[PDB]
Amino acid sequence: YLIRSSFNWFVFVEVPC
Amino acid sequence: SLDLQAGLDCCCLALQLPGLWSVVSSTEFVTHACSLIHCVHFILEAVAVQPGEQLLSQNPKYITAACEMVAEMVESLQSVLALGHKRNSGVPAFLTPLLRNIIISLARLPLVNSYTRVPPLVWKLGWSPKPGGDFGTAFPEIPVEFLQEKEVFKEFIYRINTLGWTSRTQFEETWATLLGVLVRTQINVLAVQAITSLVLSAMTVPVAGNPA
Amino acid sequence: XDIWCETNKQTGILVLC
Amino acid sequence: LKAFIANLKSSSPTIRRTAAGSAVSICQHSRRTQYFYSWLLNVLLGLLVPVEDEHSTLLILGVLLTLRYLVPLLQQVSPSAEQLVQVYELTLHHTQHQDHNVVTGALELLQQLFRTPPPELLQTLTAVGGIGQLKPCRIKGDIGQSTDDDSAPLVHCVRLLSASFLLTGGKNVLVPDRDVRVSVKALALSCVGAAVALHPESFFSKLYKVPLDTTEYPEEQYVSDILNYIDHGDPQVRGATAILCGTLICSILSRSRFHVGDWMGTIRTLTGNTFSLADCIPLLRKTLKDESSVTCKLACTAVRNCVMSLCSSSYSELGLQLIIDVLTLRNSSYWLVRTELLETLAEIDFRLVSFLEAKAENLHRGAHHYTGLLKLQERVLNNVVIHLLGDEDPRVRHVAAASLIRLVPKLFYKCDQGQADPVVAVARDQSSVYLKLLMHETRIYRGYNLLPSITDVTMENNLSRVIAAVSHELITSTTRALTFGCCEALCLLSTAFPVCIWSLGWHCGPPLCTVGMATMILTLLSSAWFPLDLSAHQDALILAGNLLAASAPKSLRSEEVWPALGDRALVPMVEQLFSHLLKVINICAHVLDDVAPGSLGSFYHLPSYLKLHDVLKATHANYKVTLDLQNSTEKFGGFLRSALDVLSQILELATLQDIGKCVEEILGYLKSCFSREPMMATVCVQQLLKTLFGTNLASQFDRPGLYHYCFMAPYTHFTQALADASLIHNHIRLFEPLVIKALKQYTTTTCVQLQKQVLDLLAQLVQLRVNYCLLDSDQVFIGFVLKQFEYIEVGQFRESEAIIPNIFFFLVLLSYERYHSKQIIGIPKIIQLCDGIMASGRKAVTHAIPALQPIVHDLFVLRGKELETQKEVVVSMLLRLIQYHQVLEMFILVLQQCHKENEDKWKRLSRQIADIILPMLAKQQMHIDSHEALGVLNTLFEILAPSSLRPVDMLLRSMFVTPNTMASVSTVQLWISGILAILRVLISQSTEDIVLSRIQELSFSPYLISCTVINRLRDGDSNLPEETFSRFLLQLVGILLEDIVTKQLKVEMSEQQHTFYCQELGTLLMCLIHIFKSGMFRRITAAATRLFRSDGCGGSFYTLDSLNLRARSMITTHPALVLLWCQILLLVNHTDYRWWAEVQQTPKGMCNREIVRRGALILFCDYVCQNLHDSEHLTWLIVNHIQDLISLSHEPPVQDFISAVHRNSAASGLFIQAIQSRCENLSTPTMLKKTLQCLEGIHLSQSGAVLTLYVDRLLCTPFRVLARMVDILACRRVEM
Amino acid sequence: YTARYLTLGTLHYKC
Amino acid sequence: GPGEALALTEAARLFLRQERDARQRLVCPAAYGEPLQAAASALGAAVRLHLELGQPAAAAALCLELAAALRDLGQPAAAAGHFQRAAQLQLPQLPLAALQALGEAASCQLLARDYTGALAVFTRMQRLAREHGSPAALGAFSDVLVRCEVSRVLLLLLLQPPPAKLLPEHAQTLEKYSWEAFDSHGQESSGQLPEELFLLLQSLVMATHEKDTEAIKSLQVEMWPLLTAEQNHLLHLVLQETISPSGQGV
Repeated sequence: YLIRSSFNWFVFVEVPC
Repeated sequence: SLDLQAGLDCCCLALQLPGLWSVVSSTEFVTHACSLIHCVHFILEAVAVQPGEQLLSQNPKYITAACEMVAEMVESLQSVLALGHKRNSGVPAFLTPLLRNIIISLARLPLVNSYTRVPPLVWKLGWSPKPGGDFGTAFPEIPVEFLQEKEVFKEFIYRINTLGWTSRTQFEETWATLLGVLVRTQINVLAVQAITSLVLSAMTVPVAGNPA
Repeated sequence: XDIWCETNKQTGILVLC
Repeated sequence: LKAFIANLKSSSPTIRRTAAGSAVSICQHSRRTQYFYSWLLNVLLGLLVPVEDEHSTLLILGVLLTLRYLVPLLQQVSPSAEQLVQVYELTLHHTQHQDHNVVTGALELLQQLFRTPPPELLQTLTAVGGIGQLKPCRIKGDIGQSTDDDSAPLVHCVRLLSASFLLTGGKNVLVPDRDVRVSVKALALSCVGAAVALHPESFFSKLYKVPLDTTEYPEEQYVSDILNYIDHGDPQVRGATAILCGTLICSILSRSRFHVGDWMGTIRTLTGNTFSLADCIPLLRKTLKDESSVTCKLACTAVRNCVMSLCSSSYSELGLQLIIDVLTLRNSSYWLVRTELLETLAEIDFRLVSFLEAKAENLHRGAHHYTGLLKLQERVLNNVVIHLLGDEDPRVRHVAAASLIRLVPKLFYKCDQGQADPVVAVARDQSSVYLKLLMHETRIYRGYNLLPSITDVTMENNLSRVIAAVSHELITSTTRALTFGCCEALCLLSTAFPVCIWSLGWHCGPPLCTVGMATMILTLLSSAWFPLDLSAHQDALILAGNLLAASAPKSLRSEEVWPALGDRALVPMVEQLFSHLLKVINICAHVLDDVAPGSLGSFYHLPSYLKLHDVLKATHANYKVTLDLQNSTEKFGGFLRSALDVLSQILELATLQDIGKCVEEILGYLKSCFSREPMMATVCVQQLLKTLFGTNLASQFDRPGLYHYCFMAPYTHFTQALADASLIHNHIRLFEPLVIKALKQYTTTTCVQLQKQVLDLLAQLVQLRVNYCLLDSDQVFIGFVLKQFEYIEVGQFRESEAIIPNIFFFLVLLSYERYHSKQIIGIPKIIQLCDGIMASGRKAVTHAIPALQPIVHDLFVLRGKELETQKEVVVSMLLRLIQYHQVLEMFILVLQQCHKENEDKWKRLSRQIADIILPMLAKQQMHIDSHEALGVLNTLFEILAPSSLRPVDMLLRSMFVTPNTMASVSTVQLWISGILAILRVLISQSTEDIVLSRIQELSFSPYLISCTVINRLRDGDSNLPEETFSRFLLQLVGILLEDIVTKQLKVEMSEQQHTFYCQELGTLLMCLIHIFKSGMFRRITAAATRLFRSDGCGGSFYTLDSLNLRARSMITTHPALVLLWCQILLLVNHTDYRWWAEVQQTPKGMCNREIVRRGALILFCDYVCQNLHDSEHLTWLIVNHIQDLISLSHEPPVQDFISAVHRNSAASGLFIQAIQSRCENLSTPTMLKKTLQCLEGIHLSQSGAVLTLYVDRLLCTPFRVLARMVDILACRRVEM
Repeated sequence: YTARYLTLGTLHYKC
Repeated sequence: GPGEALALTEAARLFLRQERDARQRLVCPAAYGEPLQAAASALGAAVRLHLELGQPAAAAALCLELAAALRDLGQPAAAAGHFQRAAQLQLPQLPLAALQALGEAASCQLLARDYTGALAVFTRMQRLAREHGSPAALGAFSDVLVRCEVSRVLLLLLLQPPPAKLLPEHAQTLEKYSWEAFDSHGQESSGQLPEELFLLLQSLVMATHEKDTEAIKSLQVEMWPLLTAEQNHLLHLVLQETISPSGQGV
């Protein structure tokens, strides 16, 4: 999936699926 | 919204450049100039004017329609296209400066400019000369006896300040017109302000006398 | 006009109790 | 009368006008008004009735004019139908006269005959053979005759008017204006409109009944060619043609019950007319754009007549098109066009407009492909109604303020807690009247309220938005006119929606009950110009007093100035208003005394108040030299009245340390103001006594939806009610001159409102313990009041209805103890006055009942053998009037008081009342043809001792009765009302086996109201017990349905009668639902289930299919009653798709059809949840109604149906297959959301099927919030 | 032209 | 006192009509604003006078008249300042009037391209509307909350504040339109907004999380009928800053 980046509220990052 | 902006940015910029202007300001392009006027009026009403409201408070009939549409749009610059005015609240602020600049530039086309310079109150007073030129739309300049009417003179001043002048000939004709009002204190004050605005309009840098 | 006038009778006085 | 009839032959039009007016006026103010109208009508027709004799043209004009002034007084011995048809026939004769001044007088008379038809003439002119059952002439063929049997007289009348004045007989030709003058053409077009209002099919006639010669006339001409007068040169003729269109559109939509295609199809087969109802709308549209303002005013009146019926019809888009096209008239130069637009817009229901706007797509685009919405409510509210509060004409501002008040109840807004959509908003409106329950059960000034008000949230929200908008325009006001119009609007809003009741609507924030914008209104009355407009100023004072009164029960305490104010932020506002009031009342005191200006009321040193003195001095100077004594708009009196009223209001917040330094100054002002406004000055003296004596408030303090509104809330309120059915003063000498002035004024005046107030003052003075025998020196005033009864009894005292209750309250007080020198009056004498006014006078409900109400409240609540004797005499007076519901309310009181004092007296009196009431009900002698009266009777039957009703025989013998006739609505309503009153007793105070055994032992027949009995009673020609009872109720349903559907809307019944039929049917159907749904009436339920399946025993009884044909006709007009019928059909297991596919509009607009469509599906879902052992109705809902189930999935019964589908594998499979065959209509954001909320719980054995639907159809959308929800649900199904 | 009424008789008008 | 104040309102409106003739009715190129300078000095003395007379609502009326004039005359930054001075003078006594004035200041900051300033005025309004108008609001304050919600979400999608400037109120507002966890649907509506507008805002806030520009372009044409023209300008700026970011010099 995507998840929210922790360093910026508007940035999202992928996690393995 | 990016596509309305792309088409209207192109129309705005193409009419600002003298080499593109002189193509559309020509007899060969009359049907193209009429399309620009029809399309801009149509886009403006489709965005700004709700059903049951109005925008304000021989030659083919499309030519006469173009003159009326540009005259109504040049009137709308006080009201519907005045940025942040109480009647602009139906137009999104990104369309307003484009539509202003386009309308001022379309009103300078030879096709419509003579018609658009006439204060609408003089048609109501019943003036009706036979036009004659390249397009069948070249009216005379307004008789100075109408410019003794305070409202007709304010409405004339609005149109000459808004459109500017398209040639040395037109500057000299509006100069001769305004001098003819000096030869009541209120029309002297209006003519002193109008002649000041006219001569100062020569000081505009890239192209003198073109407000757009 | 009134009946006190018209029958020549004096009007009353108010007092508590 | 003979002295004025003699002048009807005069050459002078003026002498004839004086004679005609004087003659009818003398009759109108006589004692025997109906006898003198009949005598005058004898004389007037006597002057012309030998019609073969040539009469004087002057006399014809004088008599036609006198009849024209008389016919509005006949609208209601008495005038007969035969005499009234002679007026009509004589009018038709004089339209063919040579002199067209007589034709004008006859058409003007005919216009009053159709504008205000006398009821016997109205029945005659609309009936199918109604009269037959008892320069030169232009008519060139057979137009029928007035006496024909094949058609109603109005068909002939419209032909005559058309052929005389409008149509030549040749198609599309207008009659020349030299052949008939345009004044006569306008009168003739408007007489046709007034006839079409009564009988629409008169418009569809071929002009000639037998053709003219086919050589000169090759095509037949229709009457509908009069719509060619829309293009005529004269403005009044064009406008009269637009008025004809509006009346024609409205009347077709009322005479057809919005079933236009059926009604038009019948008329097209009878006449051959290709004409359409839609053909009128472009004629209204072109005439709103007329060059003449008079034509434009008339086209606006035409839209006001038809816009709402268009919006309710299958032509509802043309309704929106007309609302759009009138908005341009806001910019009109003519003030009468502006006010007609404001009156037009005030008729519109914006809930219905919001429904229509939501269904519209292409209509939002107009002629020019517009982007965005119509926003009609926002444009009407802001750009017309609130915009015209700024109008320079005060007449337009006044109309705009009134139109705004009519709009607040009709506004719709999204996200409201009471109504999530406009179909729910229209449904709750339509249910609110017909499903109203049958129920019943030191004075503070206006604008105060101590009890918790239980307000409607939707109305508080609508009011909040309106007050915010009008307050914004008041803040940003750049013009004096807009400031004035916003103050008038807020003042009137604060009257129509009182601030102390609607405190959340009036909440701007300041006290965190409310004070709204009080500081904003107080800024105006300190400003230099606003006080000098007396109208805007009196509106500011009234609004300021109302806003400061509405704080009270949260601003009251228990500092040294204004001690009762605990909210000390309000004390500046109150001191500002109070000192202002004393200054402006002192200005009036100076102006009324003529004393030149030169301490709180002192103003001689303030320039703003000296300007106000000179405005008021000028307004009073014009009054001194004029005599318009009825004029209510006189601005000095109006201003002074409002000042004294607002002072009287603010004195509820005052106590003796506020007023004690100040009272002698206020009484000095009131002494000067008293001669100009005696009544409001007396009210101020009463409040000023309540402040001195500690008797005022300052000294005497300490989610819903369609299932809910159409069924569940009415039902729950009804079932709960049936369950409950089984259970320092030295200052007094300052007031003496003003009290003596009030006493004197009572003995000189004829103003009953002054006299009523002086009695209220004396009643308050005896309660405040003033010595009456020193105030009334020798019983002079009481002697004068007793002398007034002689004139009141004989009917010589004009407005005595207003004075009676205050005299009886004053006499009742003055009787107490043996106080003062002697007892002034006794209860025995008060009983003799009351039996005097009861004996032989005018109507009880205005005279004897208002006299009883004080005496009954004293002797049974507040006041021993002499007393008990007088109480028994009052009960014998009440039993003489028991037919009136106001004395049943007095019987509820005496029963509630004897139930507490002595149970054996309560049992005896309850038997005595029931033994009188039940015979009266059996004979229709009770005045119960009203919702309030039926509710009072229902309450009396709960308050009677239950031993009074114990053997049900007397109830049954009073219920199982026929009326003397069914030819009149009043008789049918009284009869059904008595049955509904008794049926409620049987189903709440008795049990099925008690009632059914007593029915069998009394041998009642089901044939008591068979169709043969009903049919003869409509002409006026006077075996189980469960089957007997069920037939009786199921026959009454058919009677009510027939009378609601068939009876013509204004001809045969009043508007009050039409709603009471619907309320009777709502009450009846709610009883049948309690019988079949409670389980407490199991034998009656089984019998009704058998009866609904039967043939009519041949022709003897109404069948289910005949009851359904009437109920199906009600869909377009009474959707709340049709939904109760749907509920009964499911309770008797009638599940035939010949009903359900019609009401649910099953595939193979009108708002009332949508209410029934949704309500029917919801009710059917509530049924199948109780029938899950049956597969067919589960499958049928899914296969045919999947979209509607998903749209309605928030309604509790449809939610339960969807949860039942989730528990069944095959049903969940059909649900997925049905979504898969409609997913293209589900693709809209709100519908896809609802679809996925349904699919989330789908059965475990269908997980591959629903997953296949997700990836194939639902996963690929621009709506990212929904594509994420599909992804999550799809992942859960692979995990499953 | 000829008319007929109930309370009035049968009457004639000059076309 | 009140007569002197009245005369100053008329004497200010004289210069202000004179300015409107030169600027708006004649469109004079030589119209340097000597009458506007005289009108602003005249009302400066009159506001001082109404506040010494202790009647803030009558001073706020002058501030609204001058603010409206400066907006019409093409100076929205000067208008936004005078609208906030009117709001501050109204707020202790007339909360709805103050919200109306702050709404016009926010429109003026948007005309002046001062989007971070507009964002802060909408947050002040949404606080004051909950504080005086209440979790359901009364109908007049509810229409203000609905404006502030939609405007703040589009302003936050335009500006995208760092964690240092994502205030608790901004984070709390945005999370209603966002997902907390990988299997969350996103939150359900509290009934503040129409369901269709709420679903389109959630879709927009989610399309900017997953960088779906084709979805943002589709949602822009779909939301056009539902928004005010001011909000359609905000949503245009979100799609414009998405495709052609500011601050790169290109």
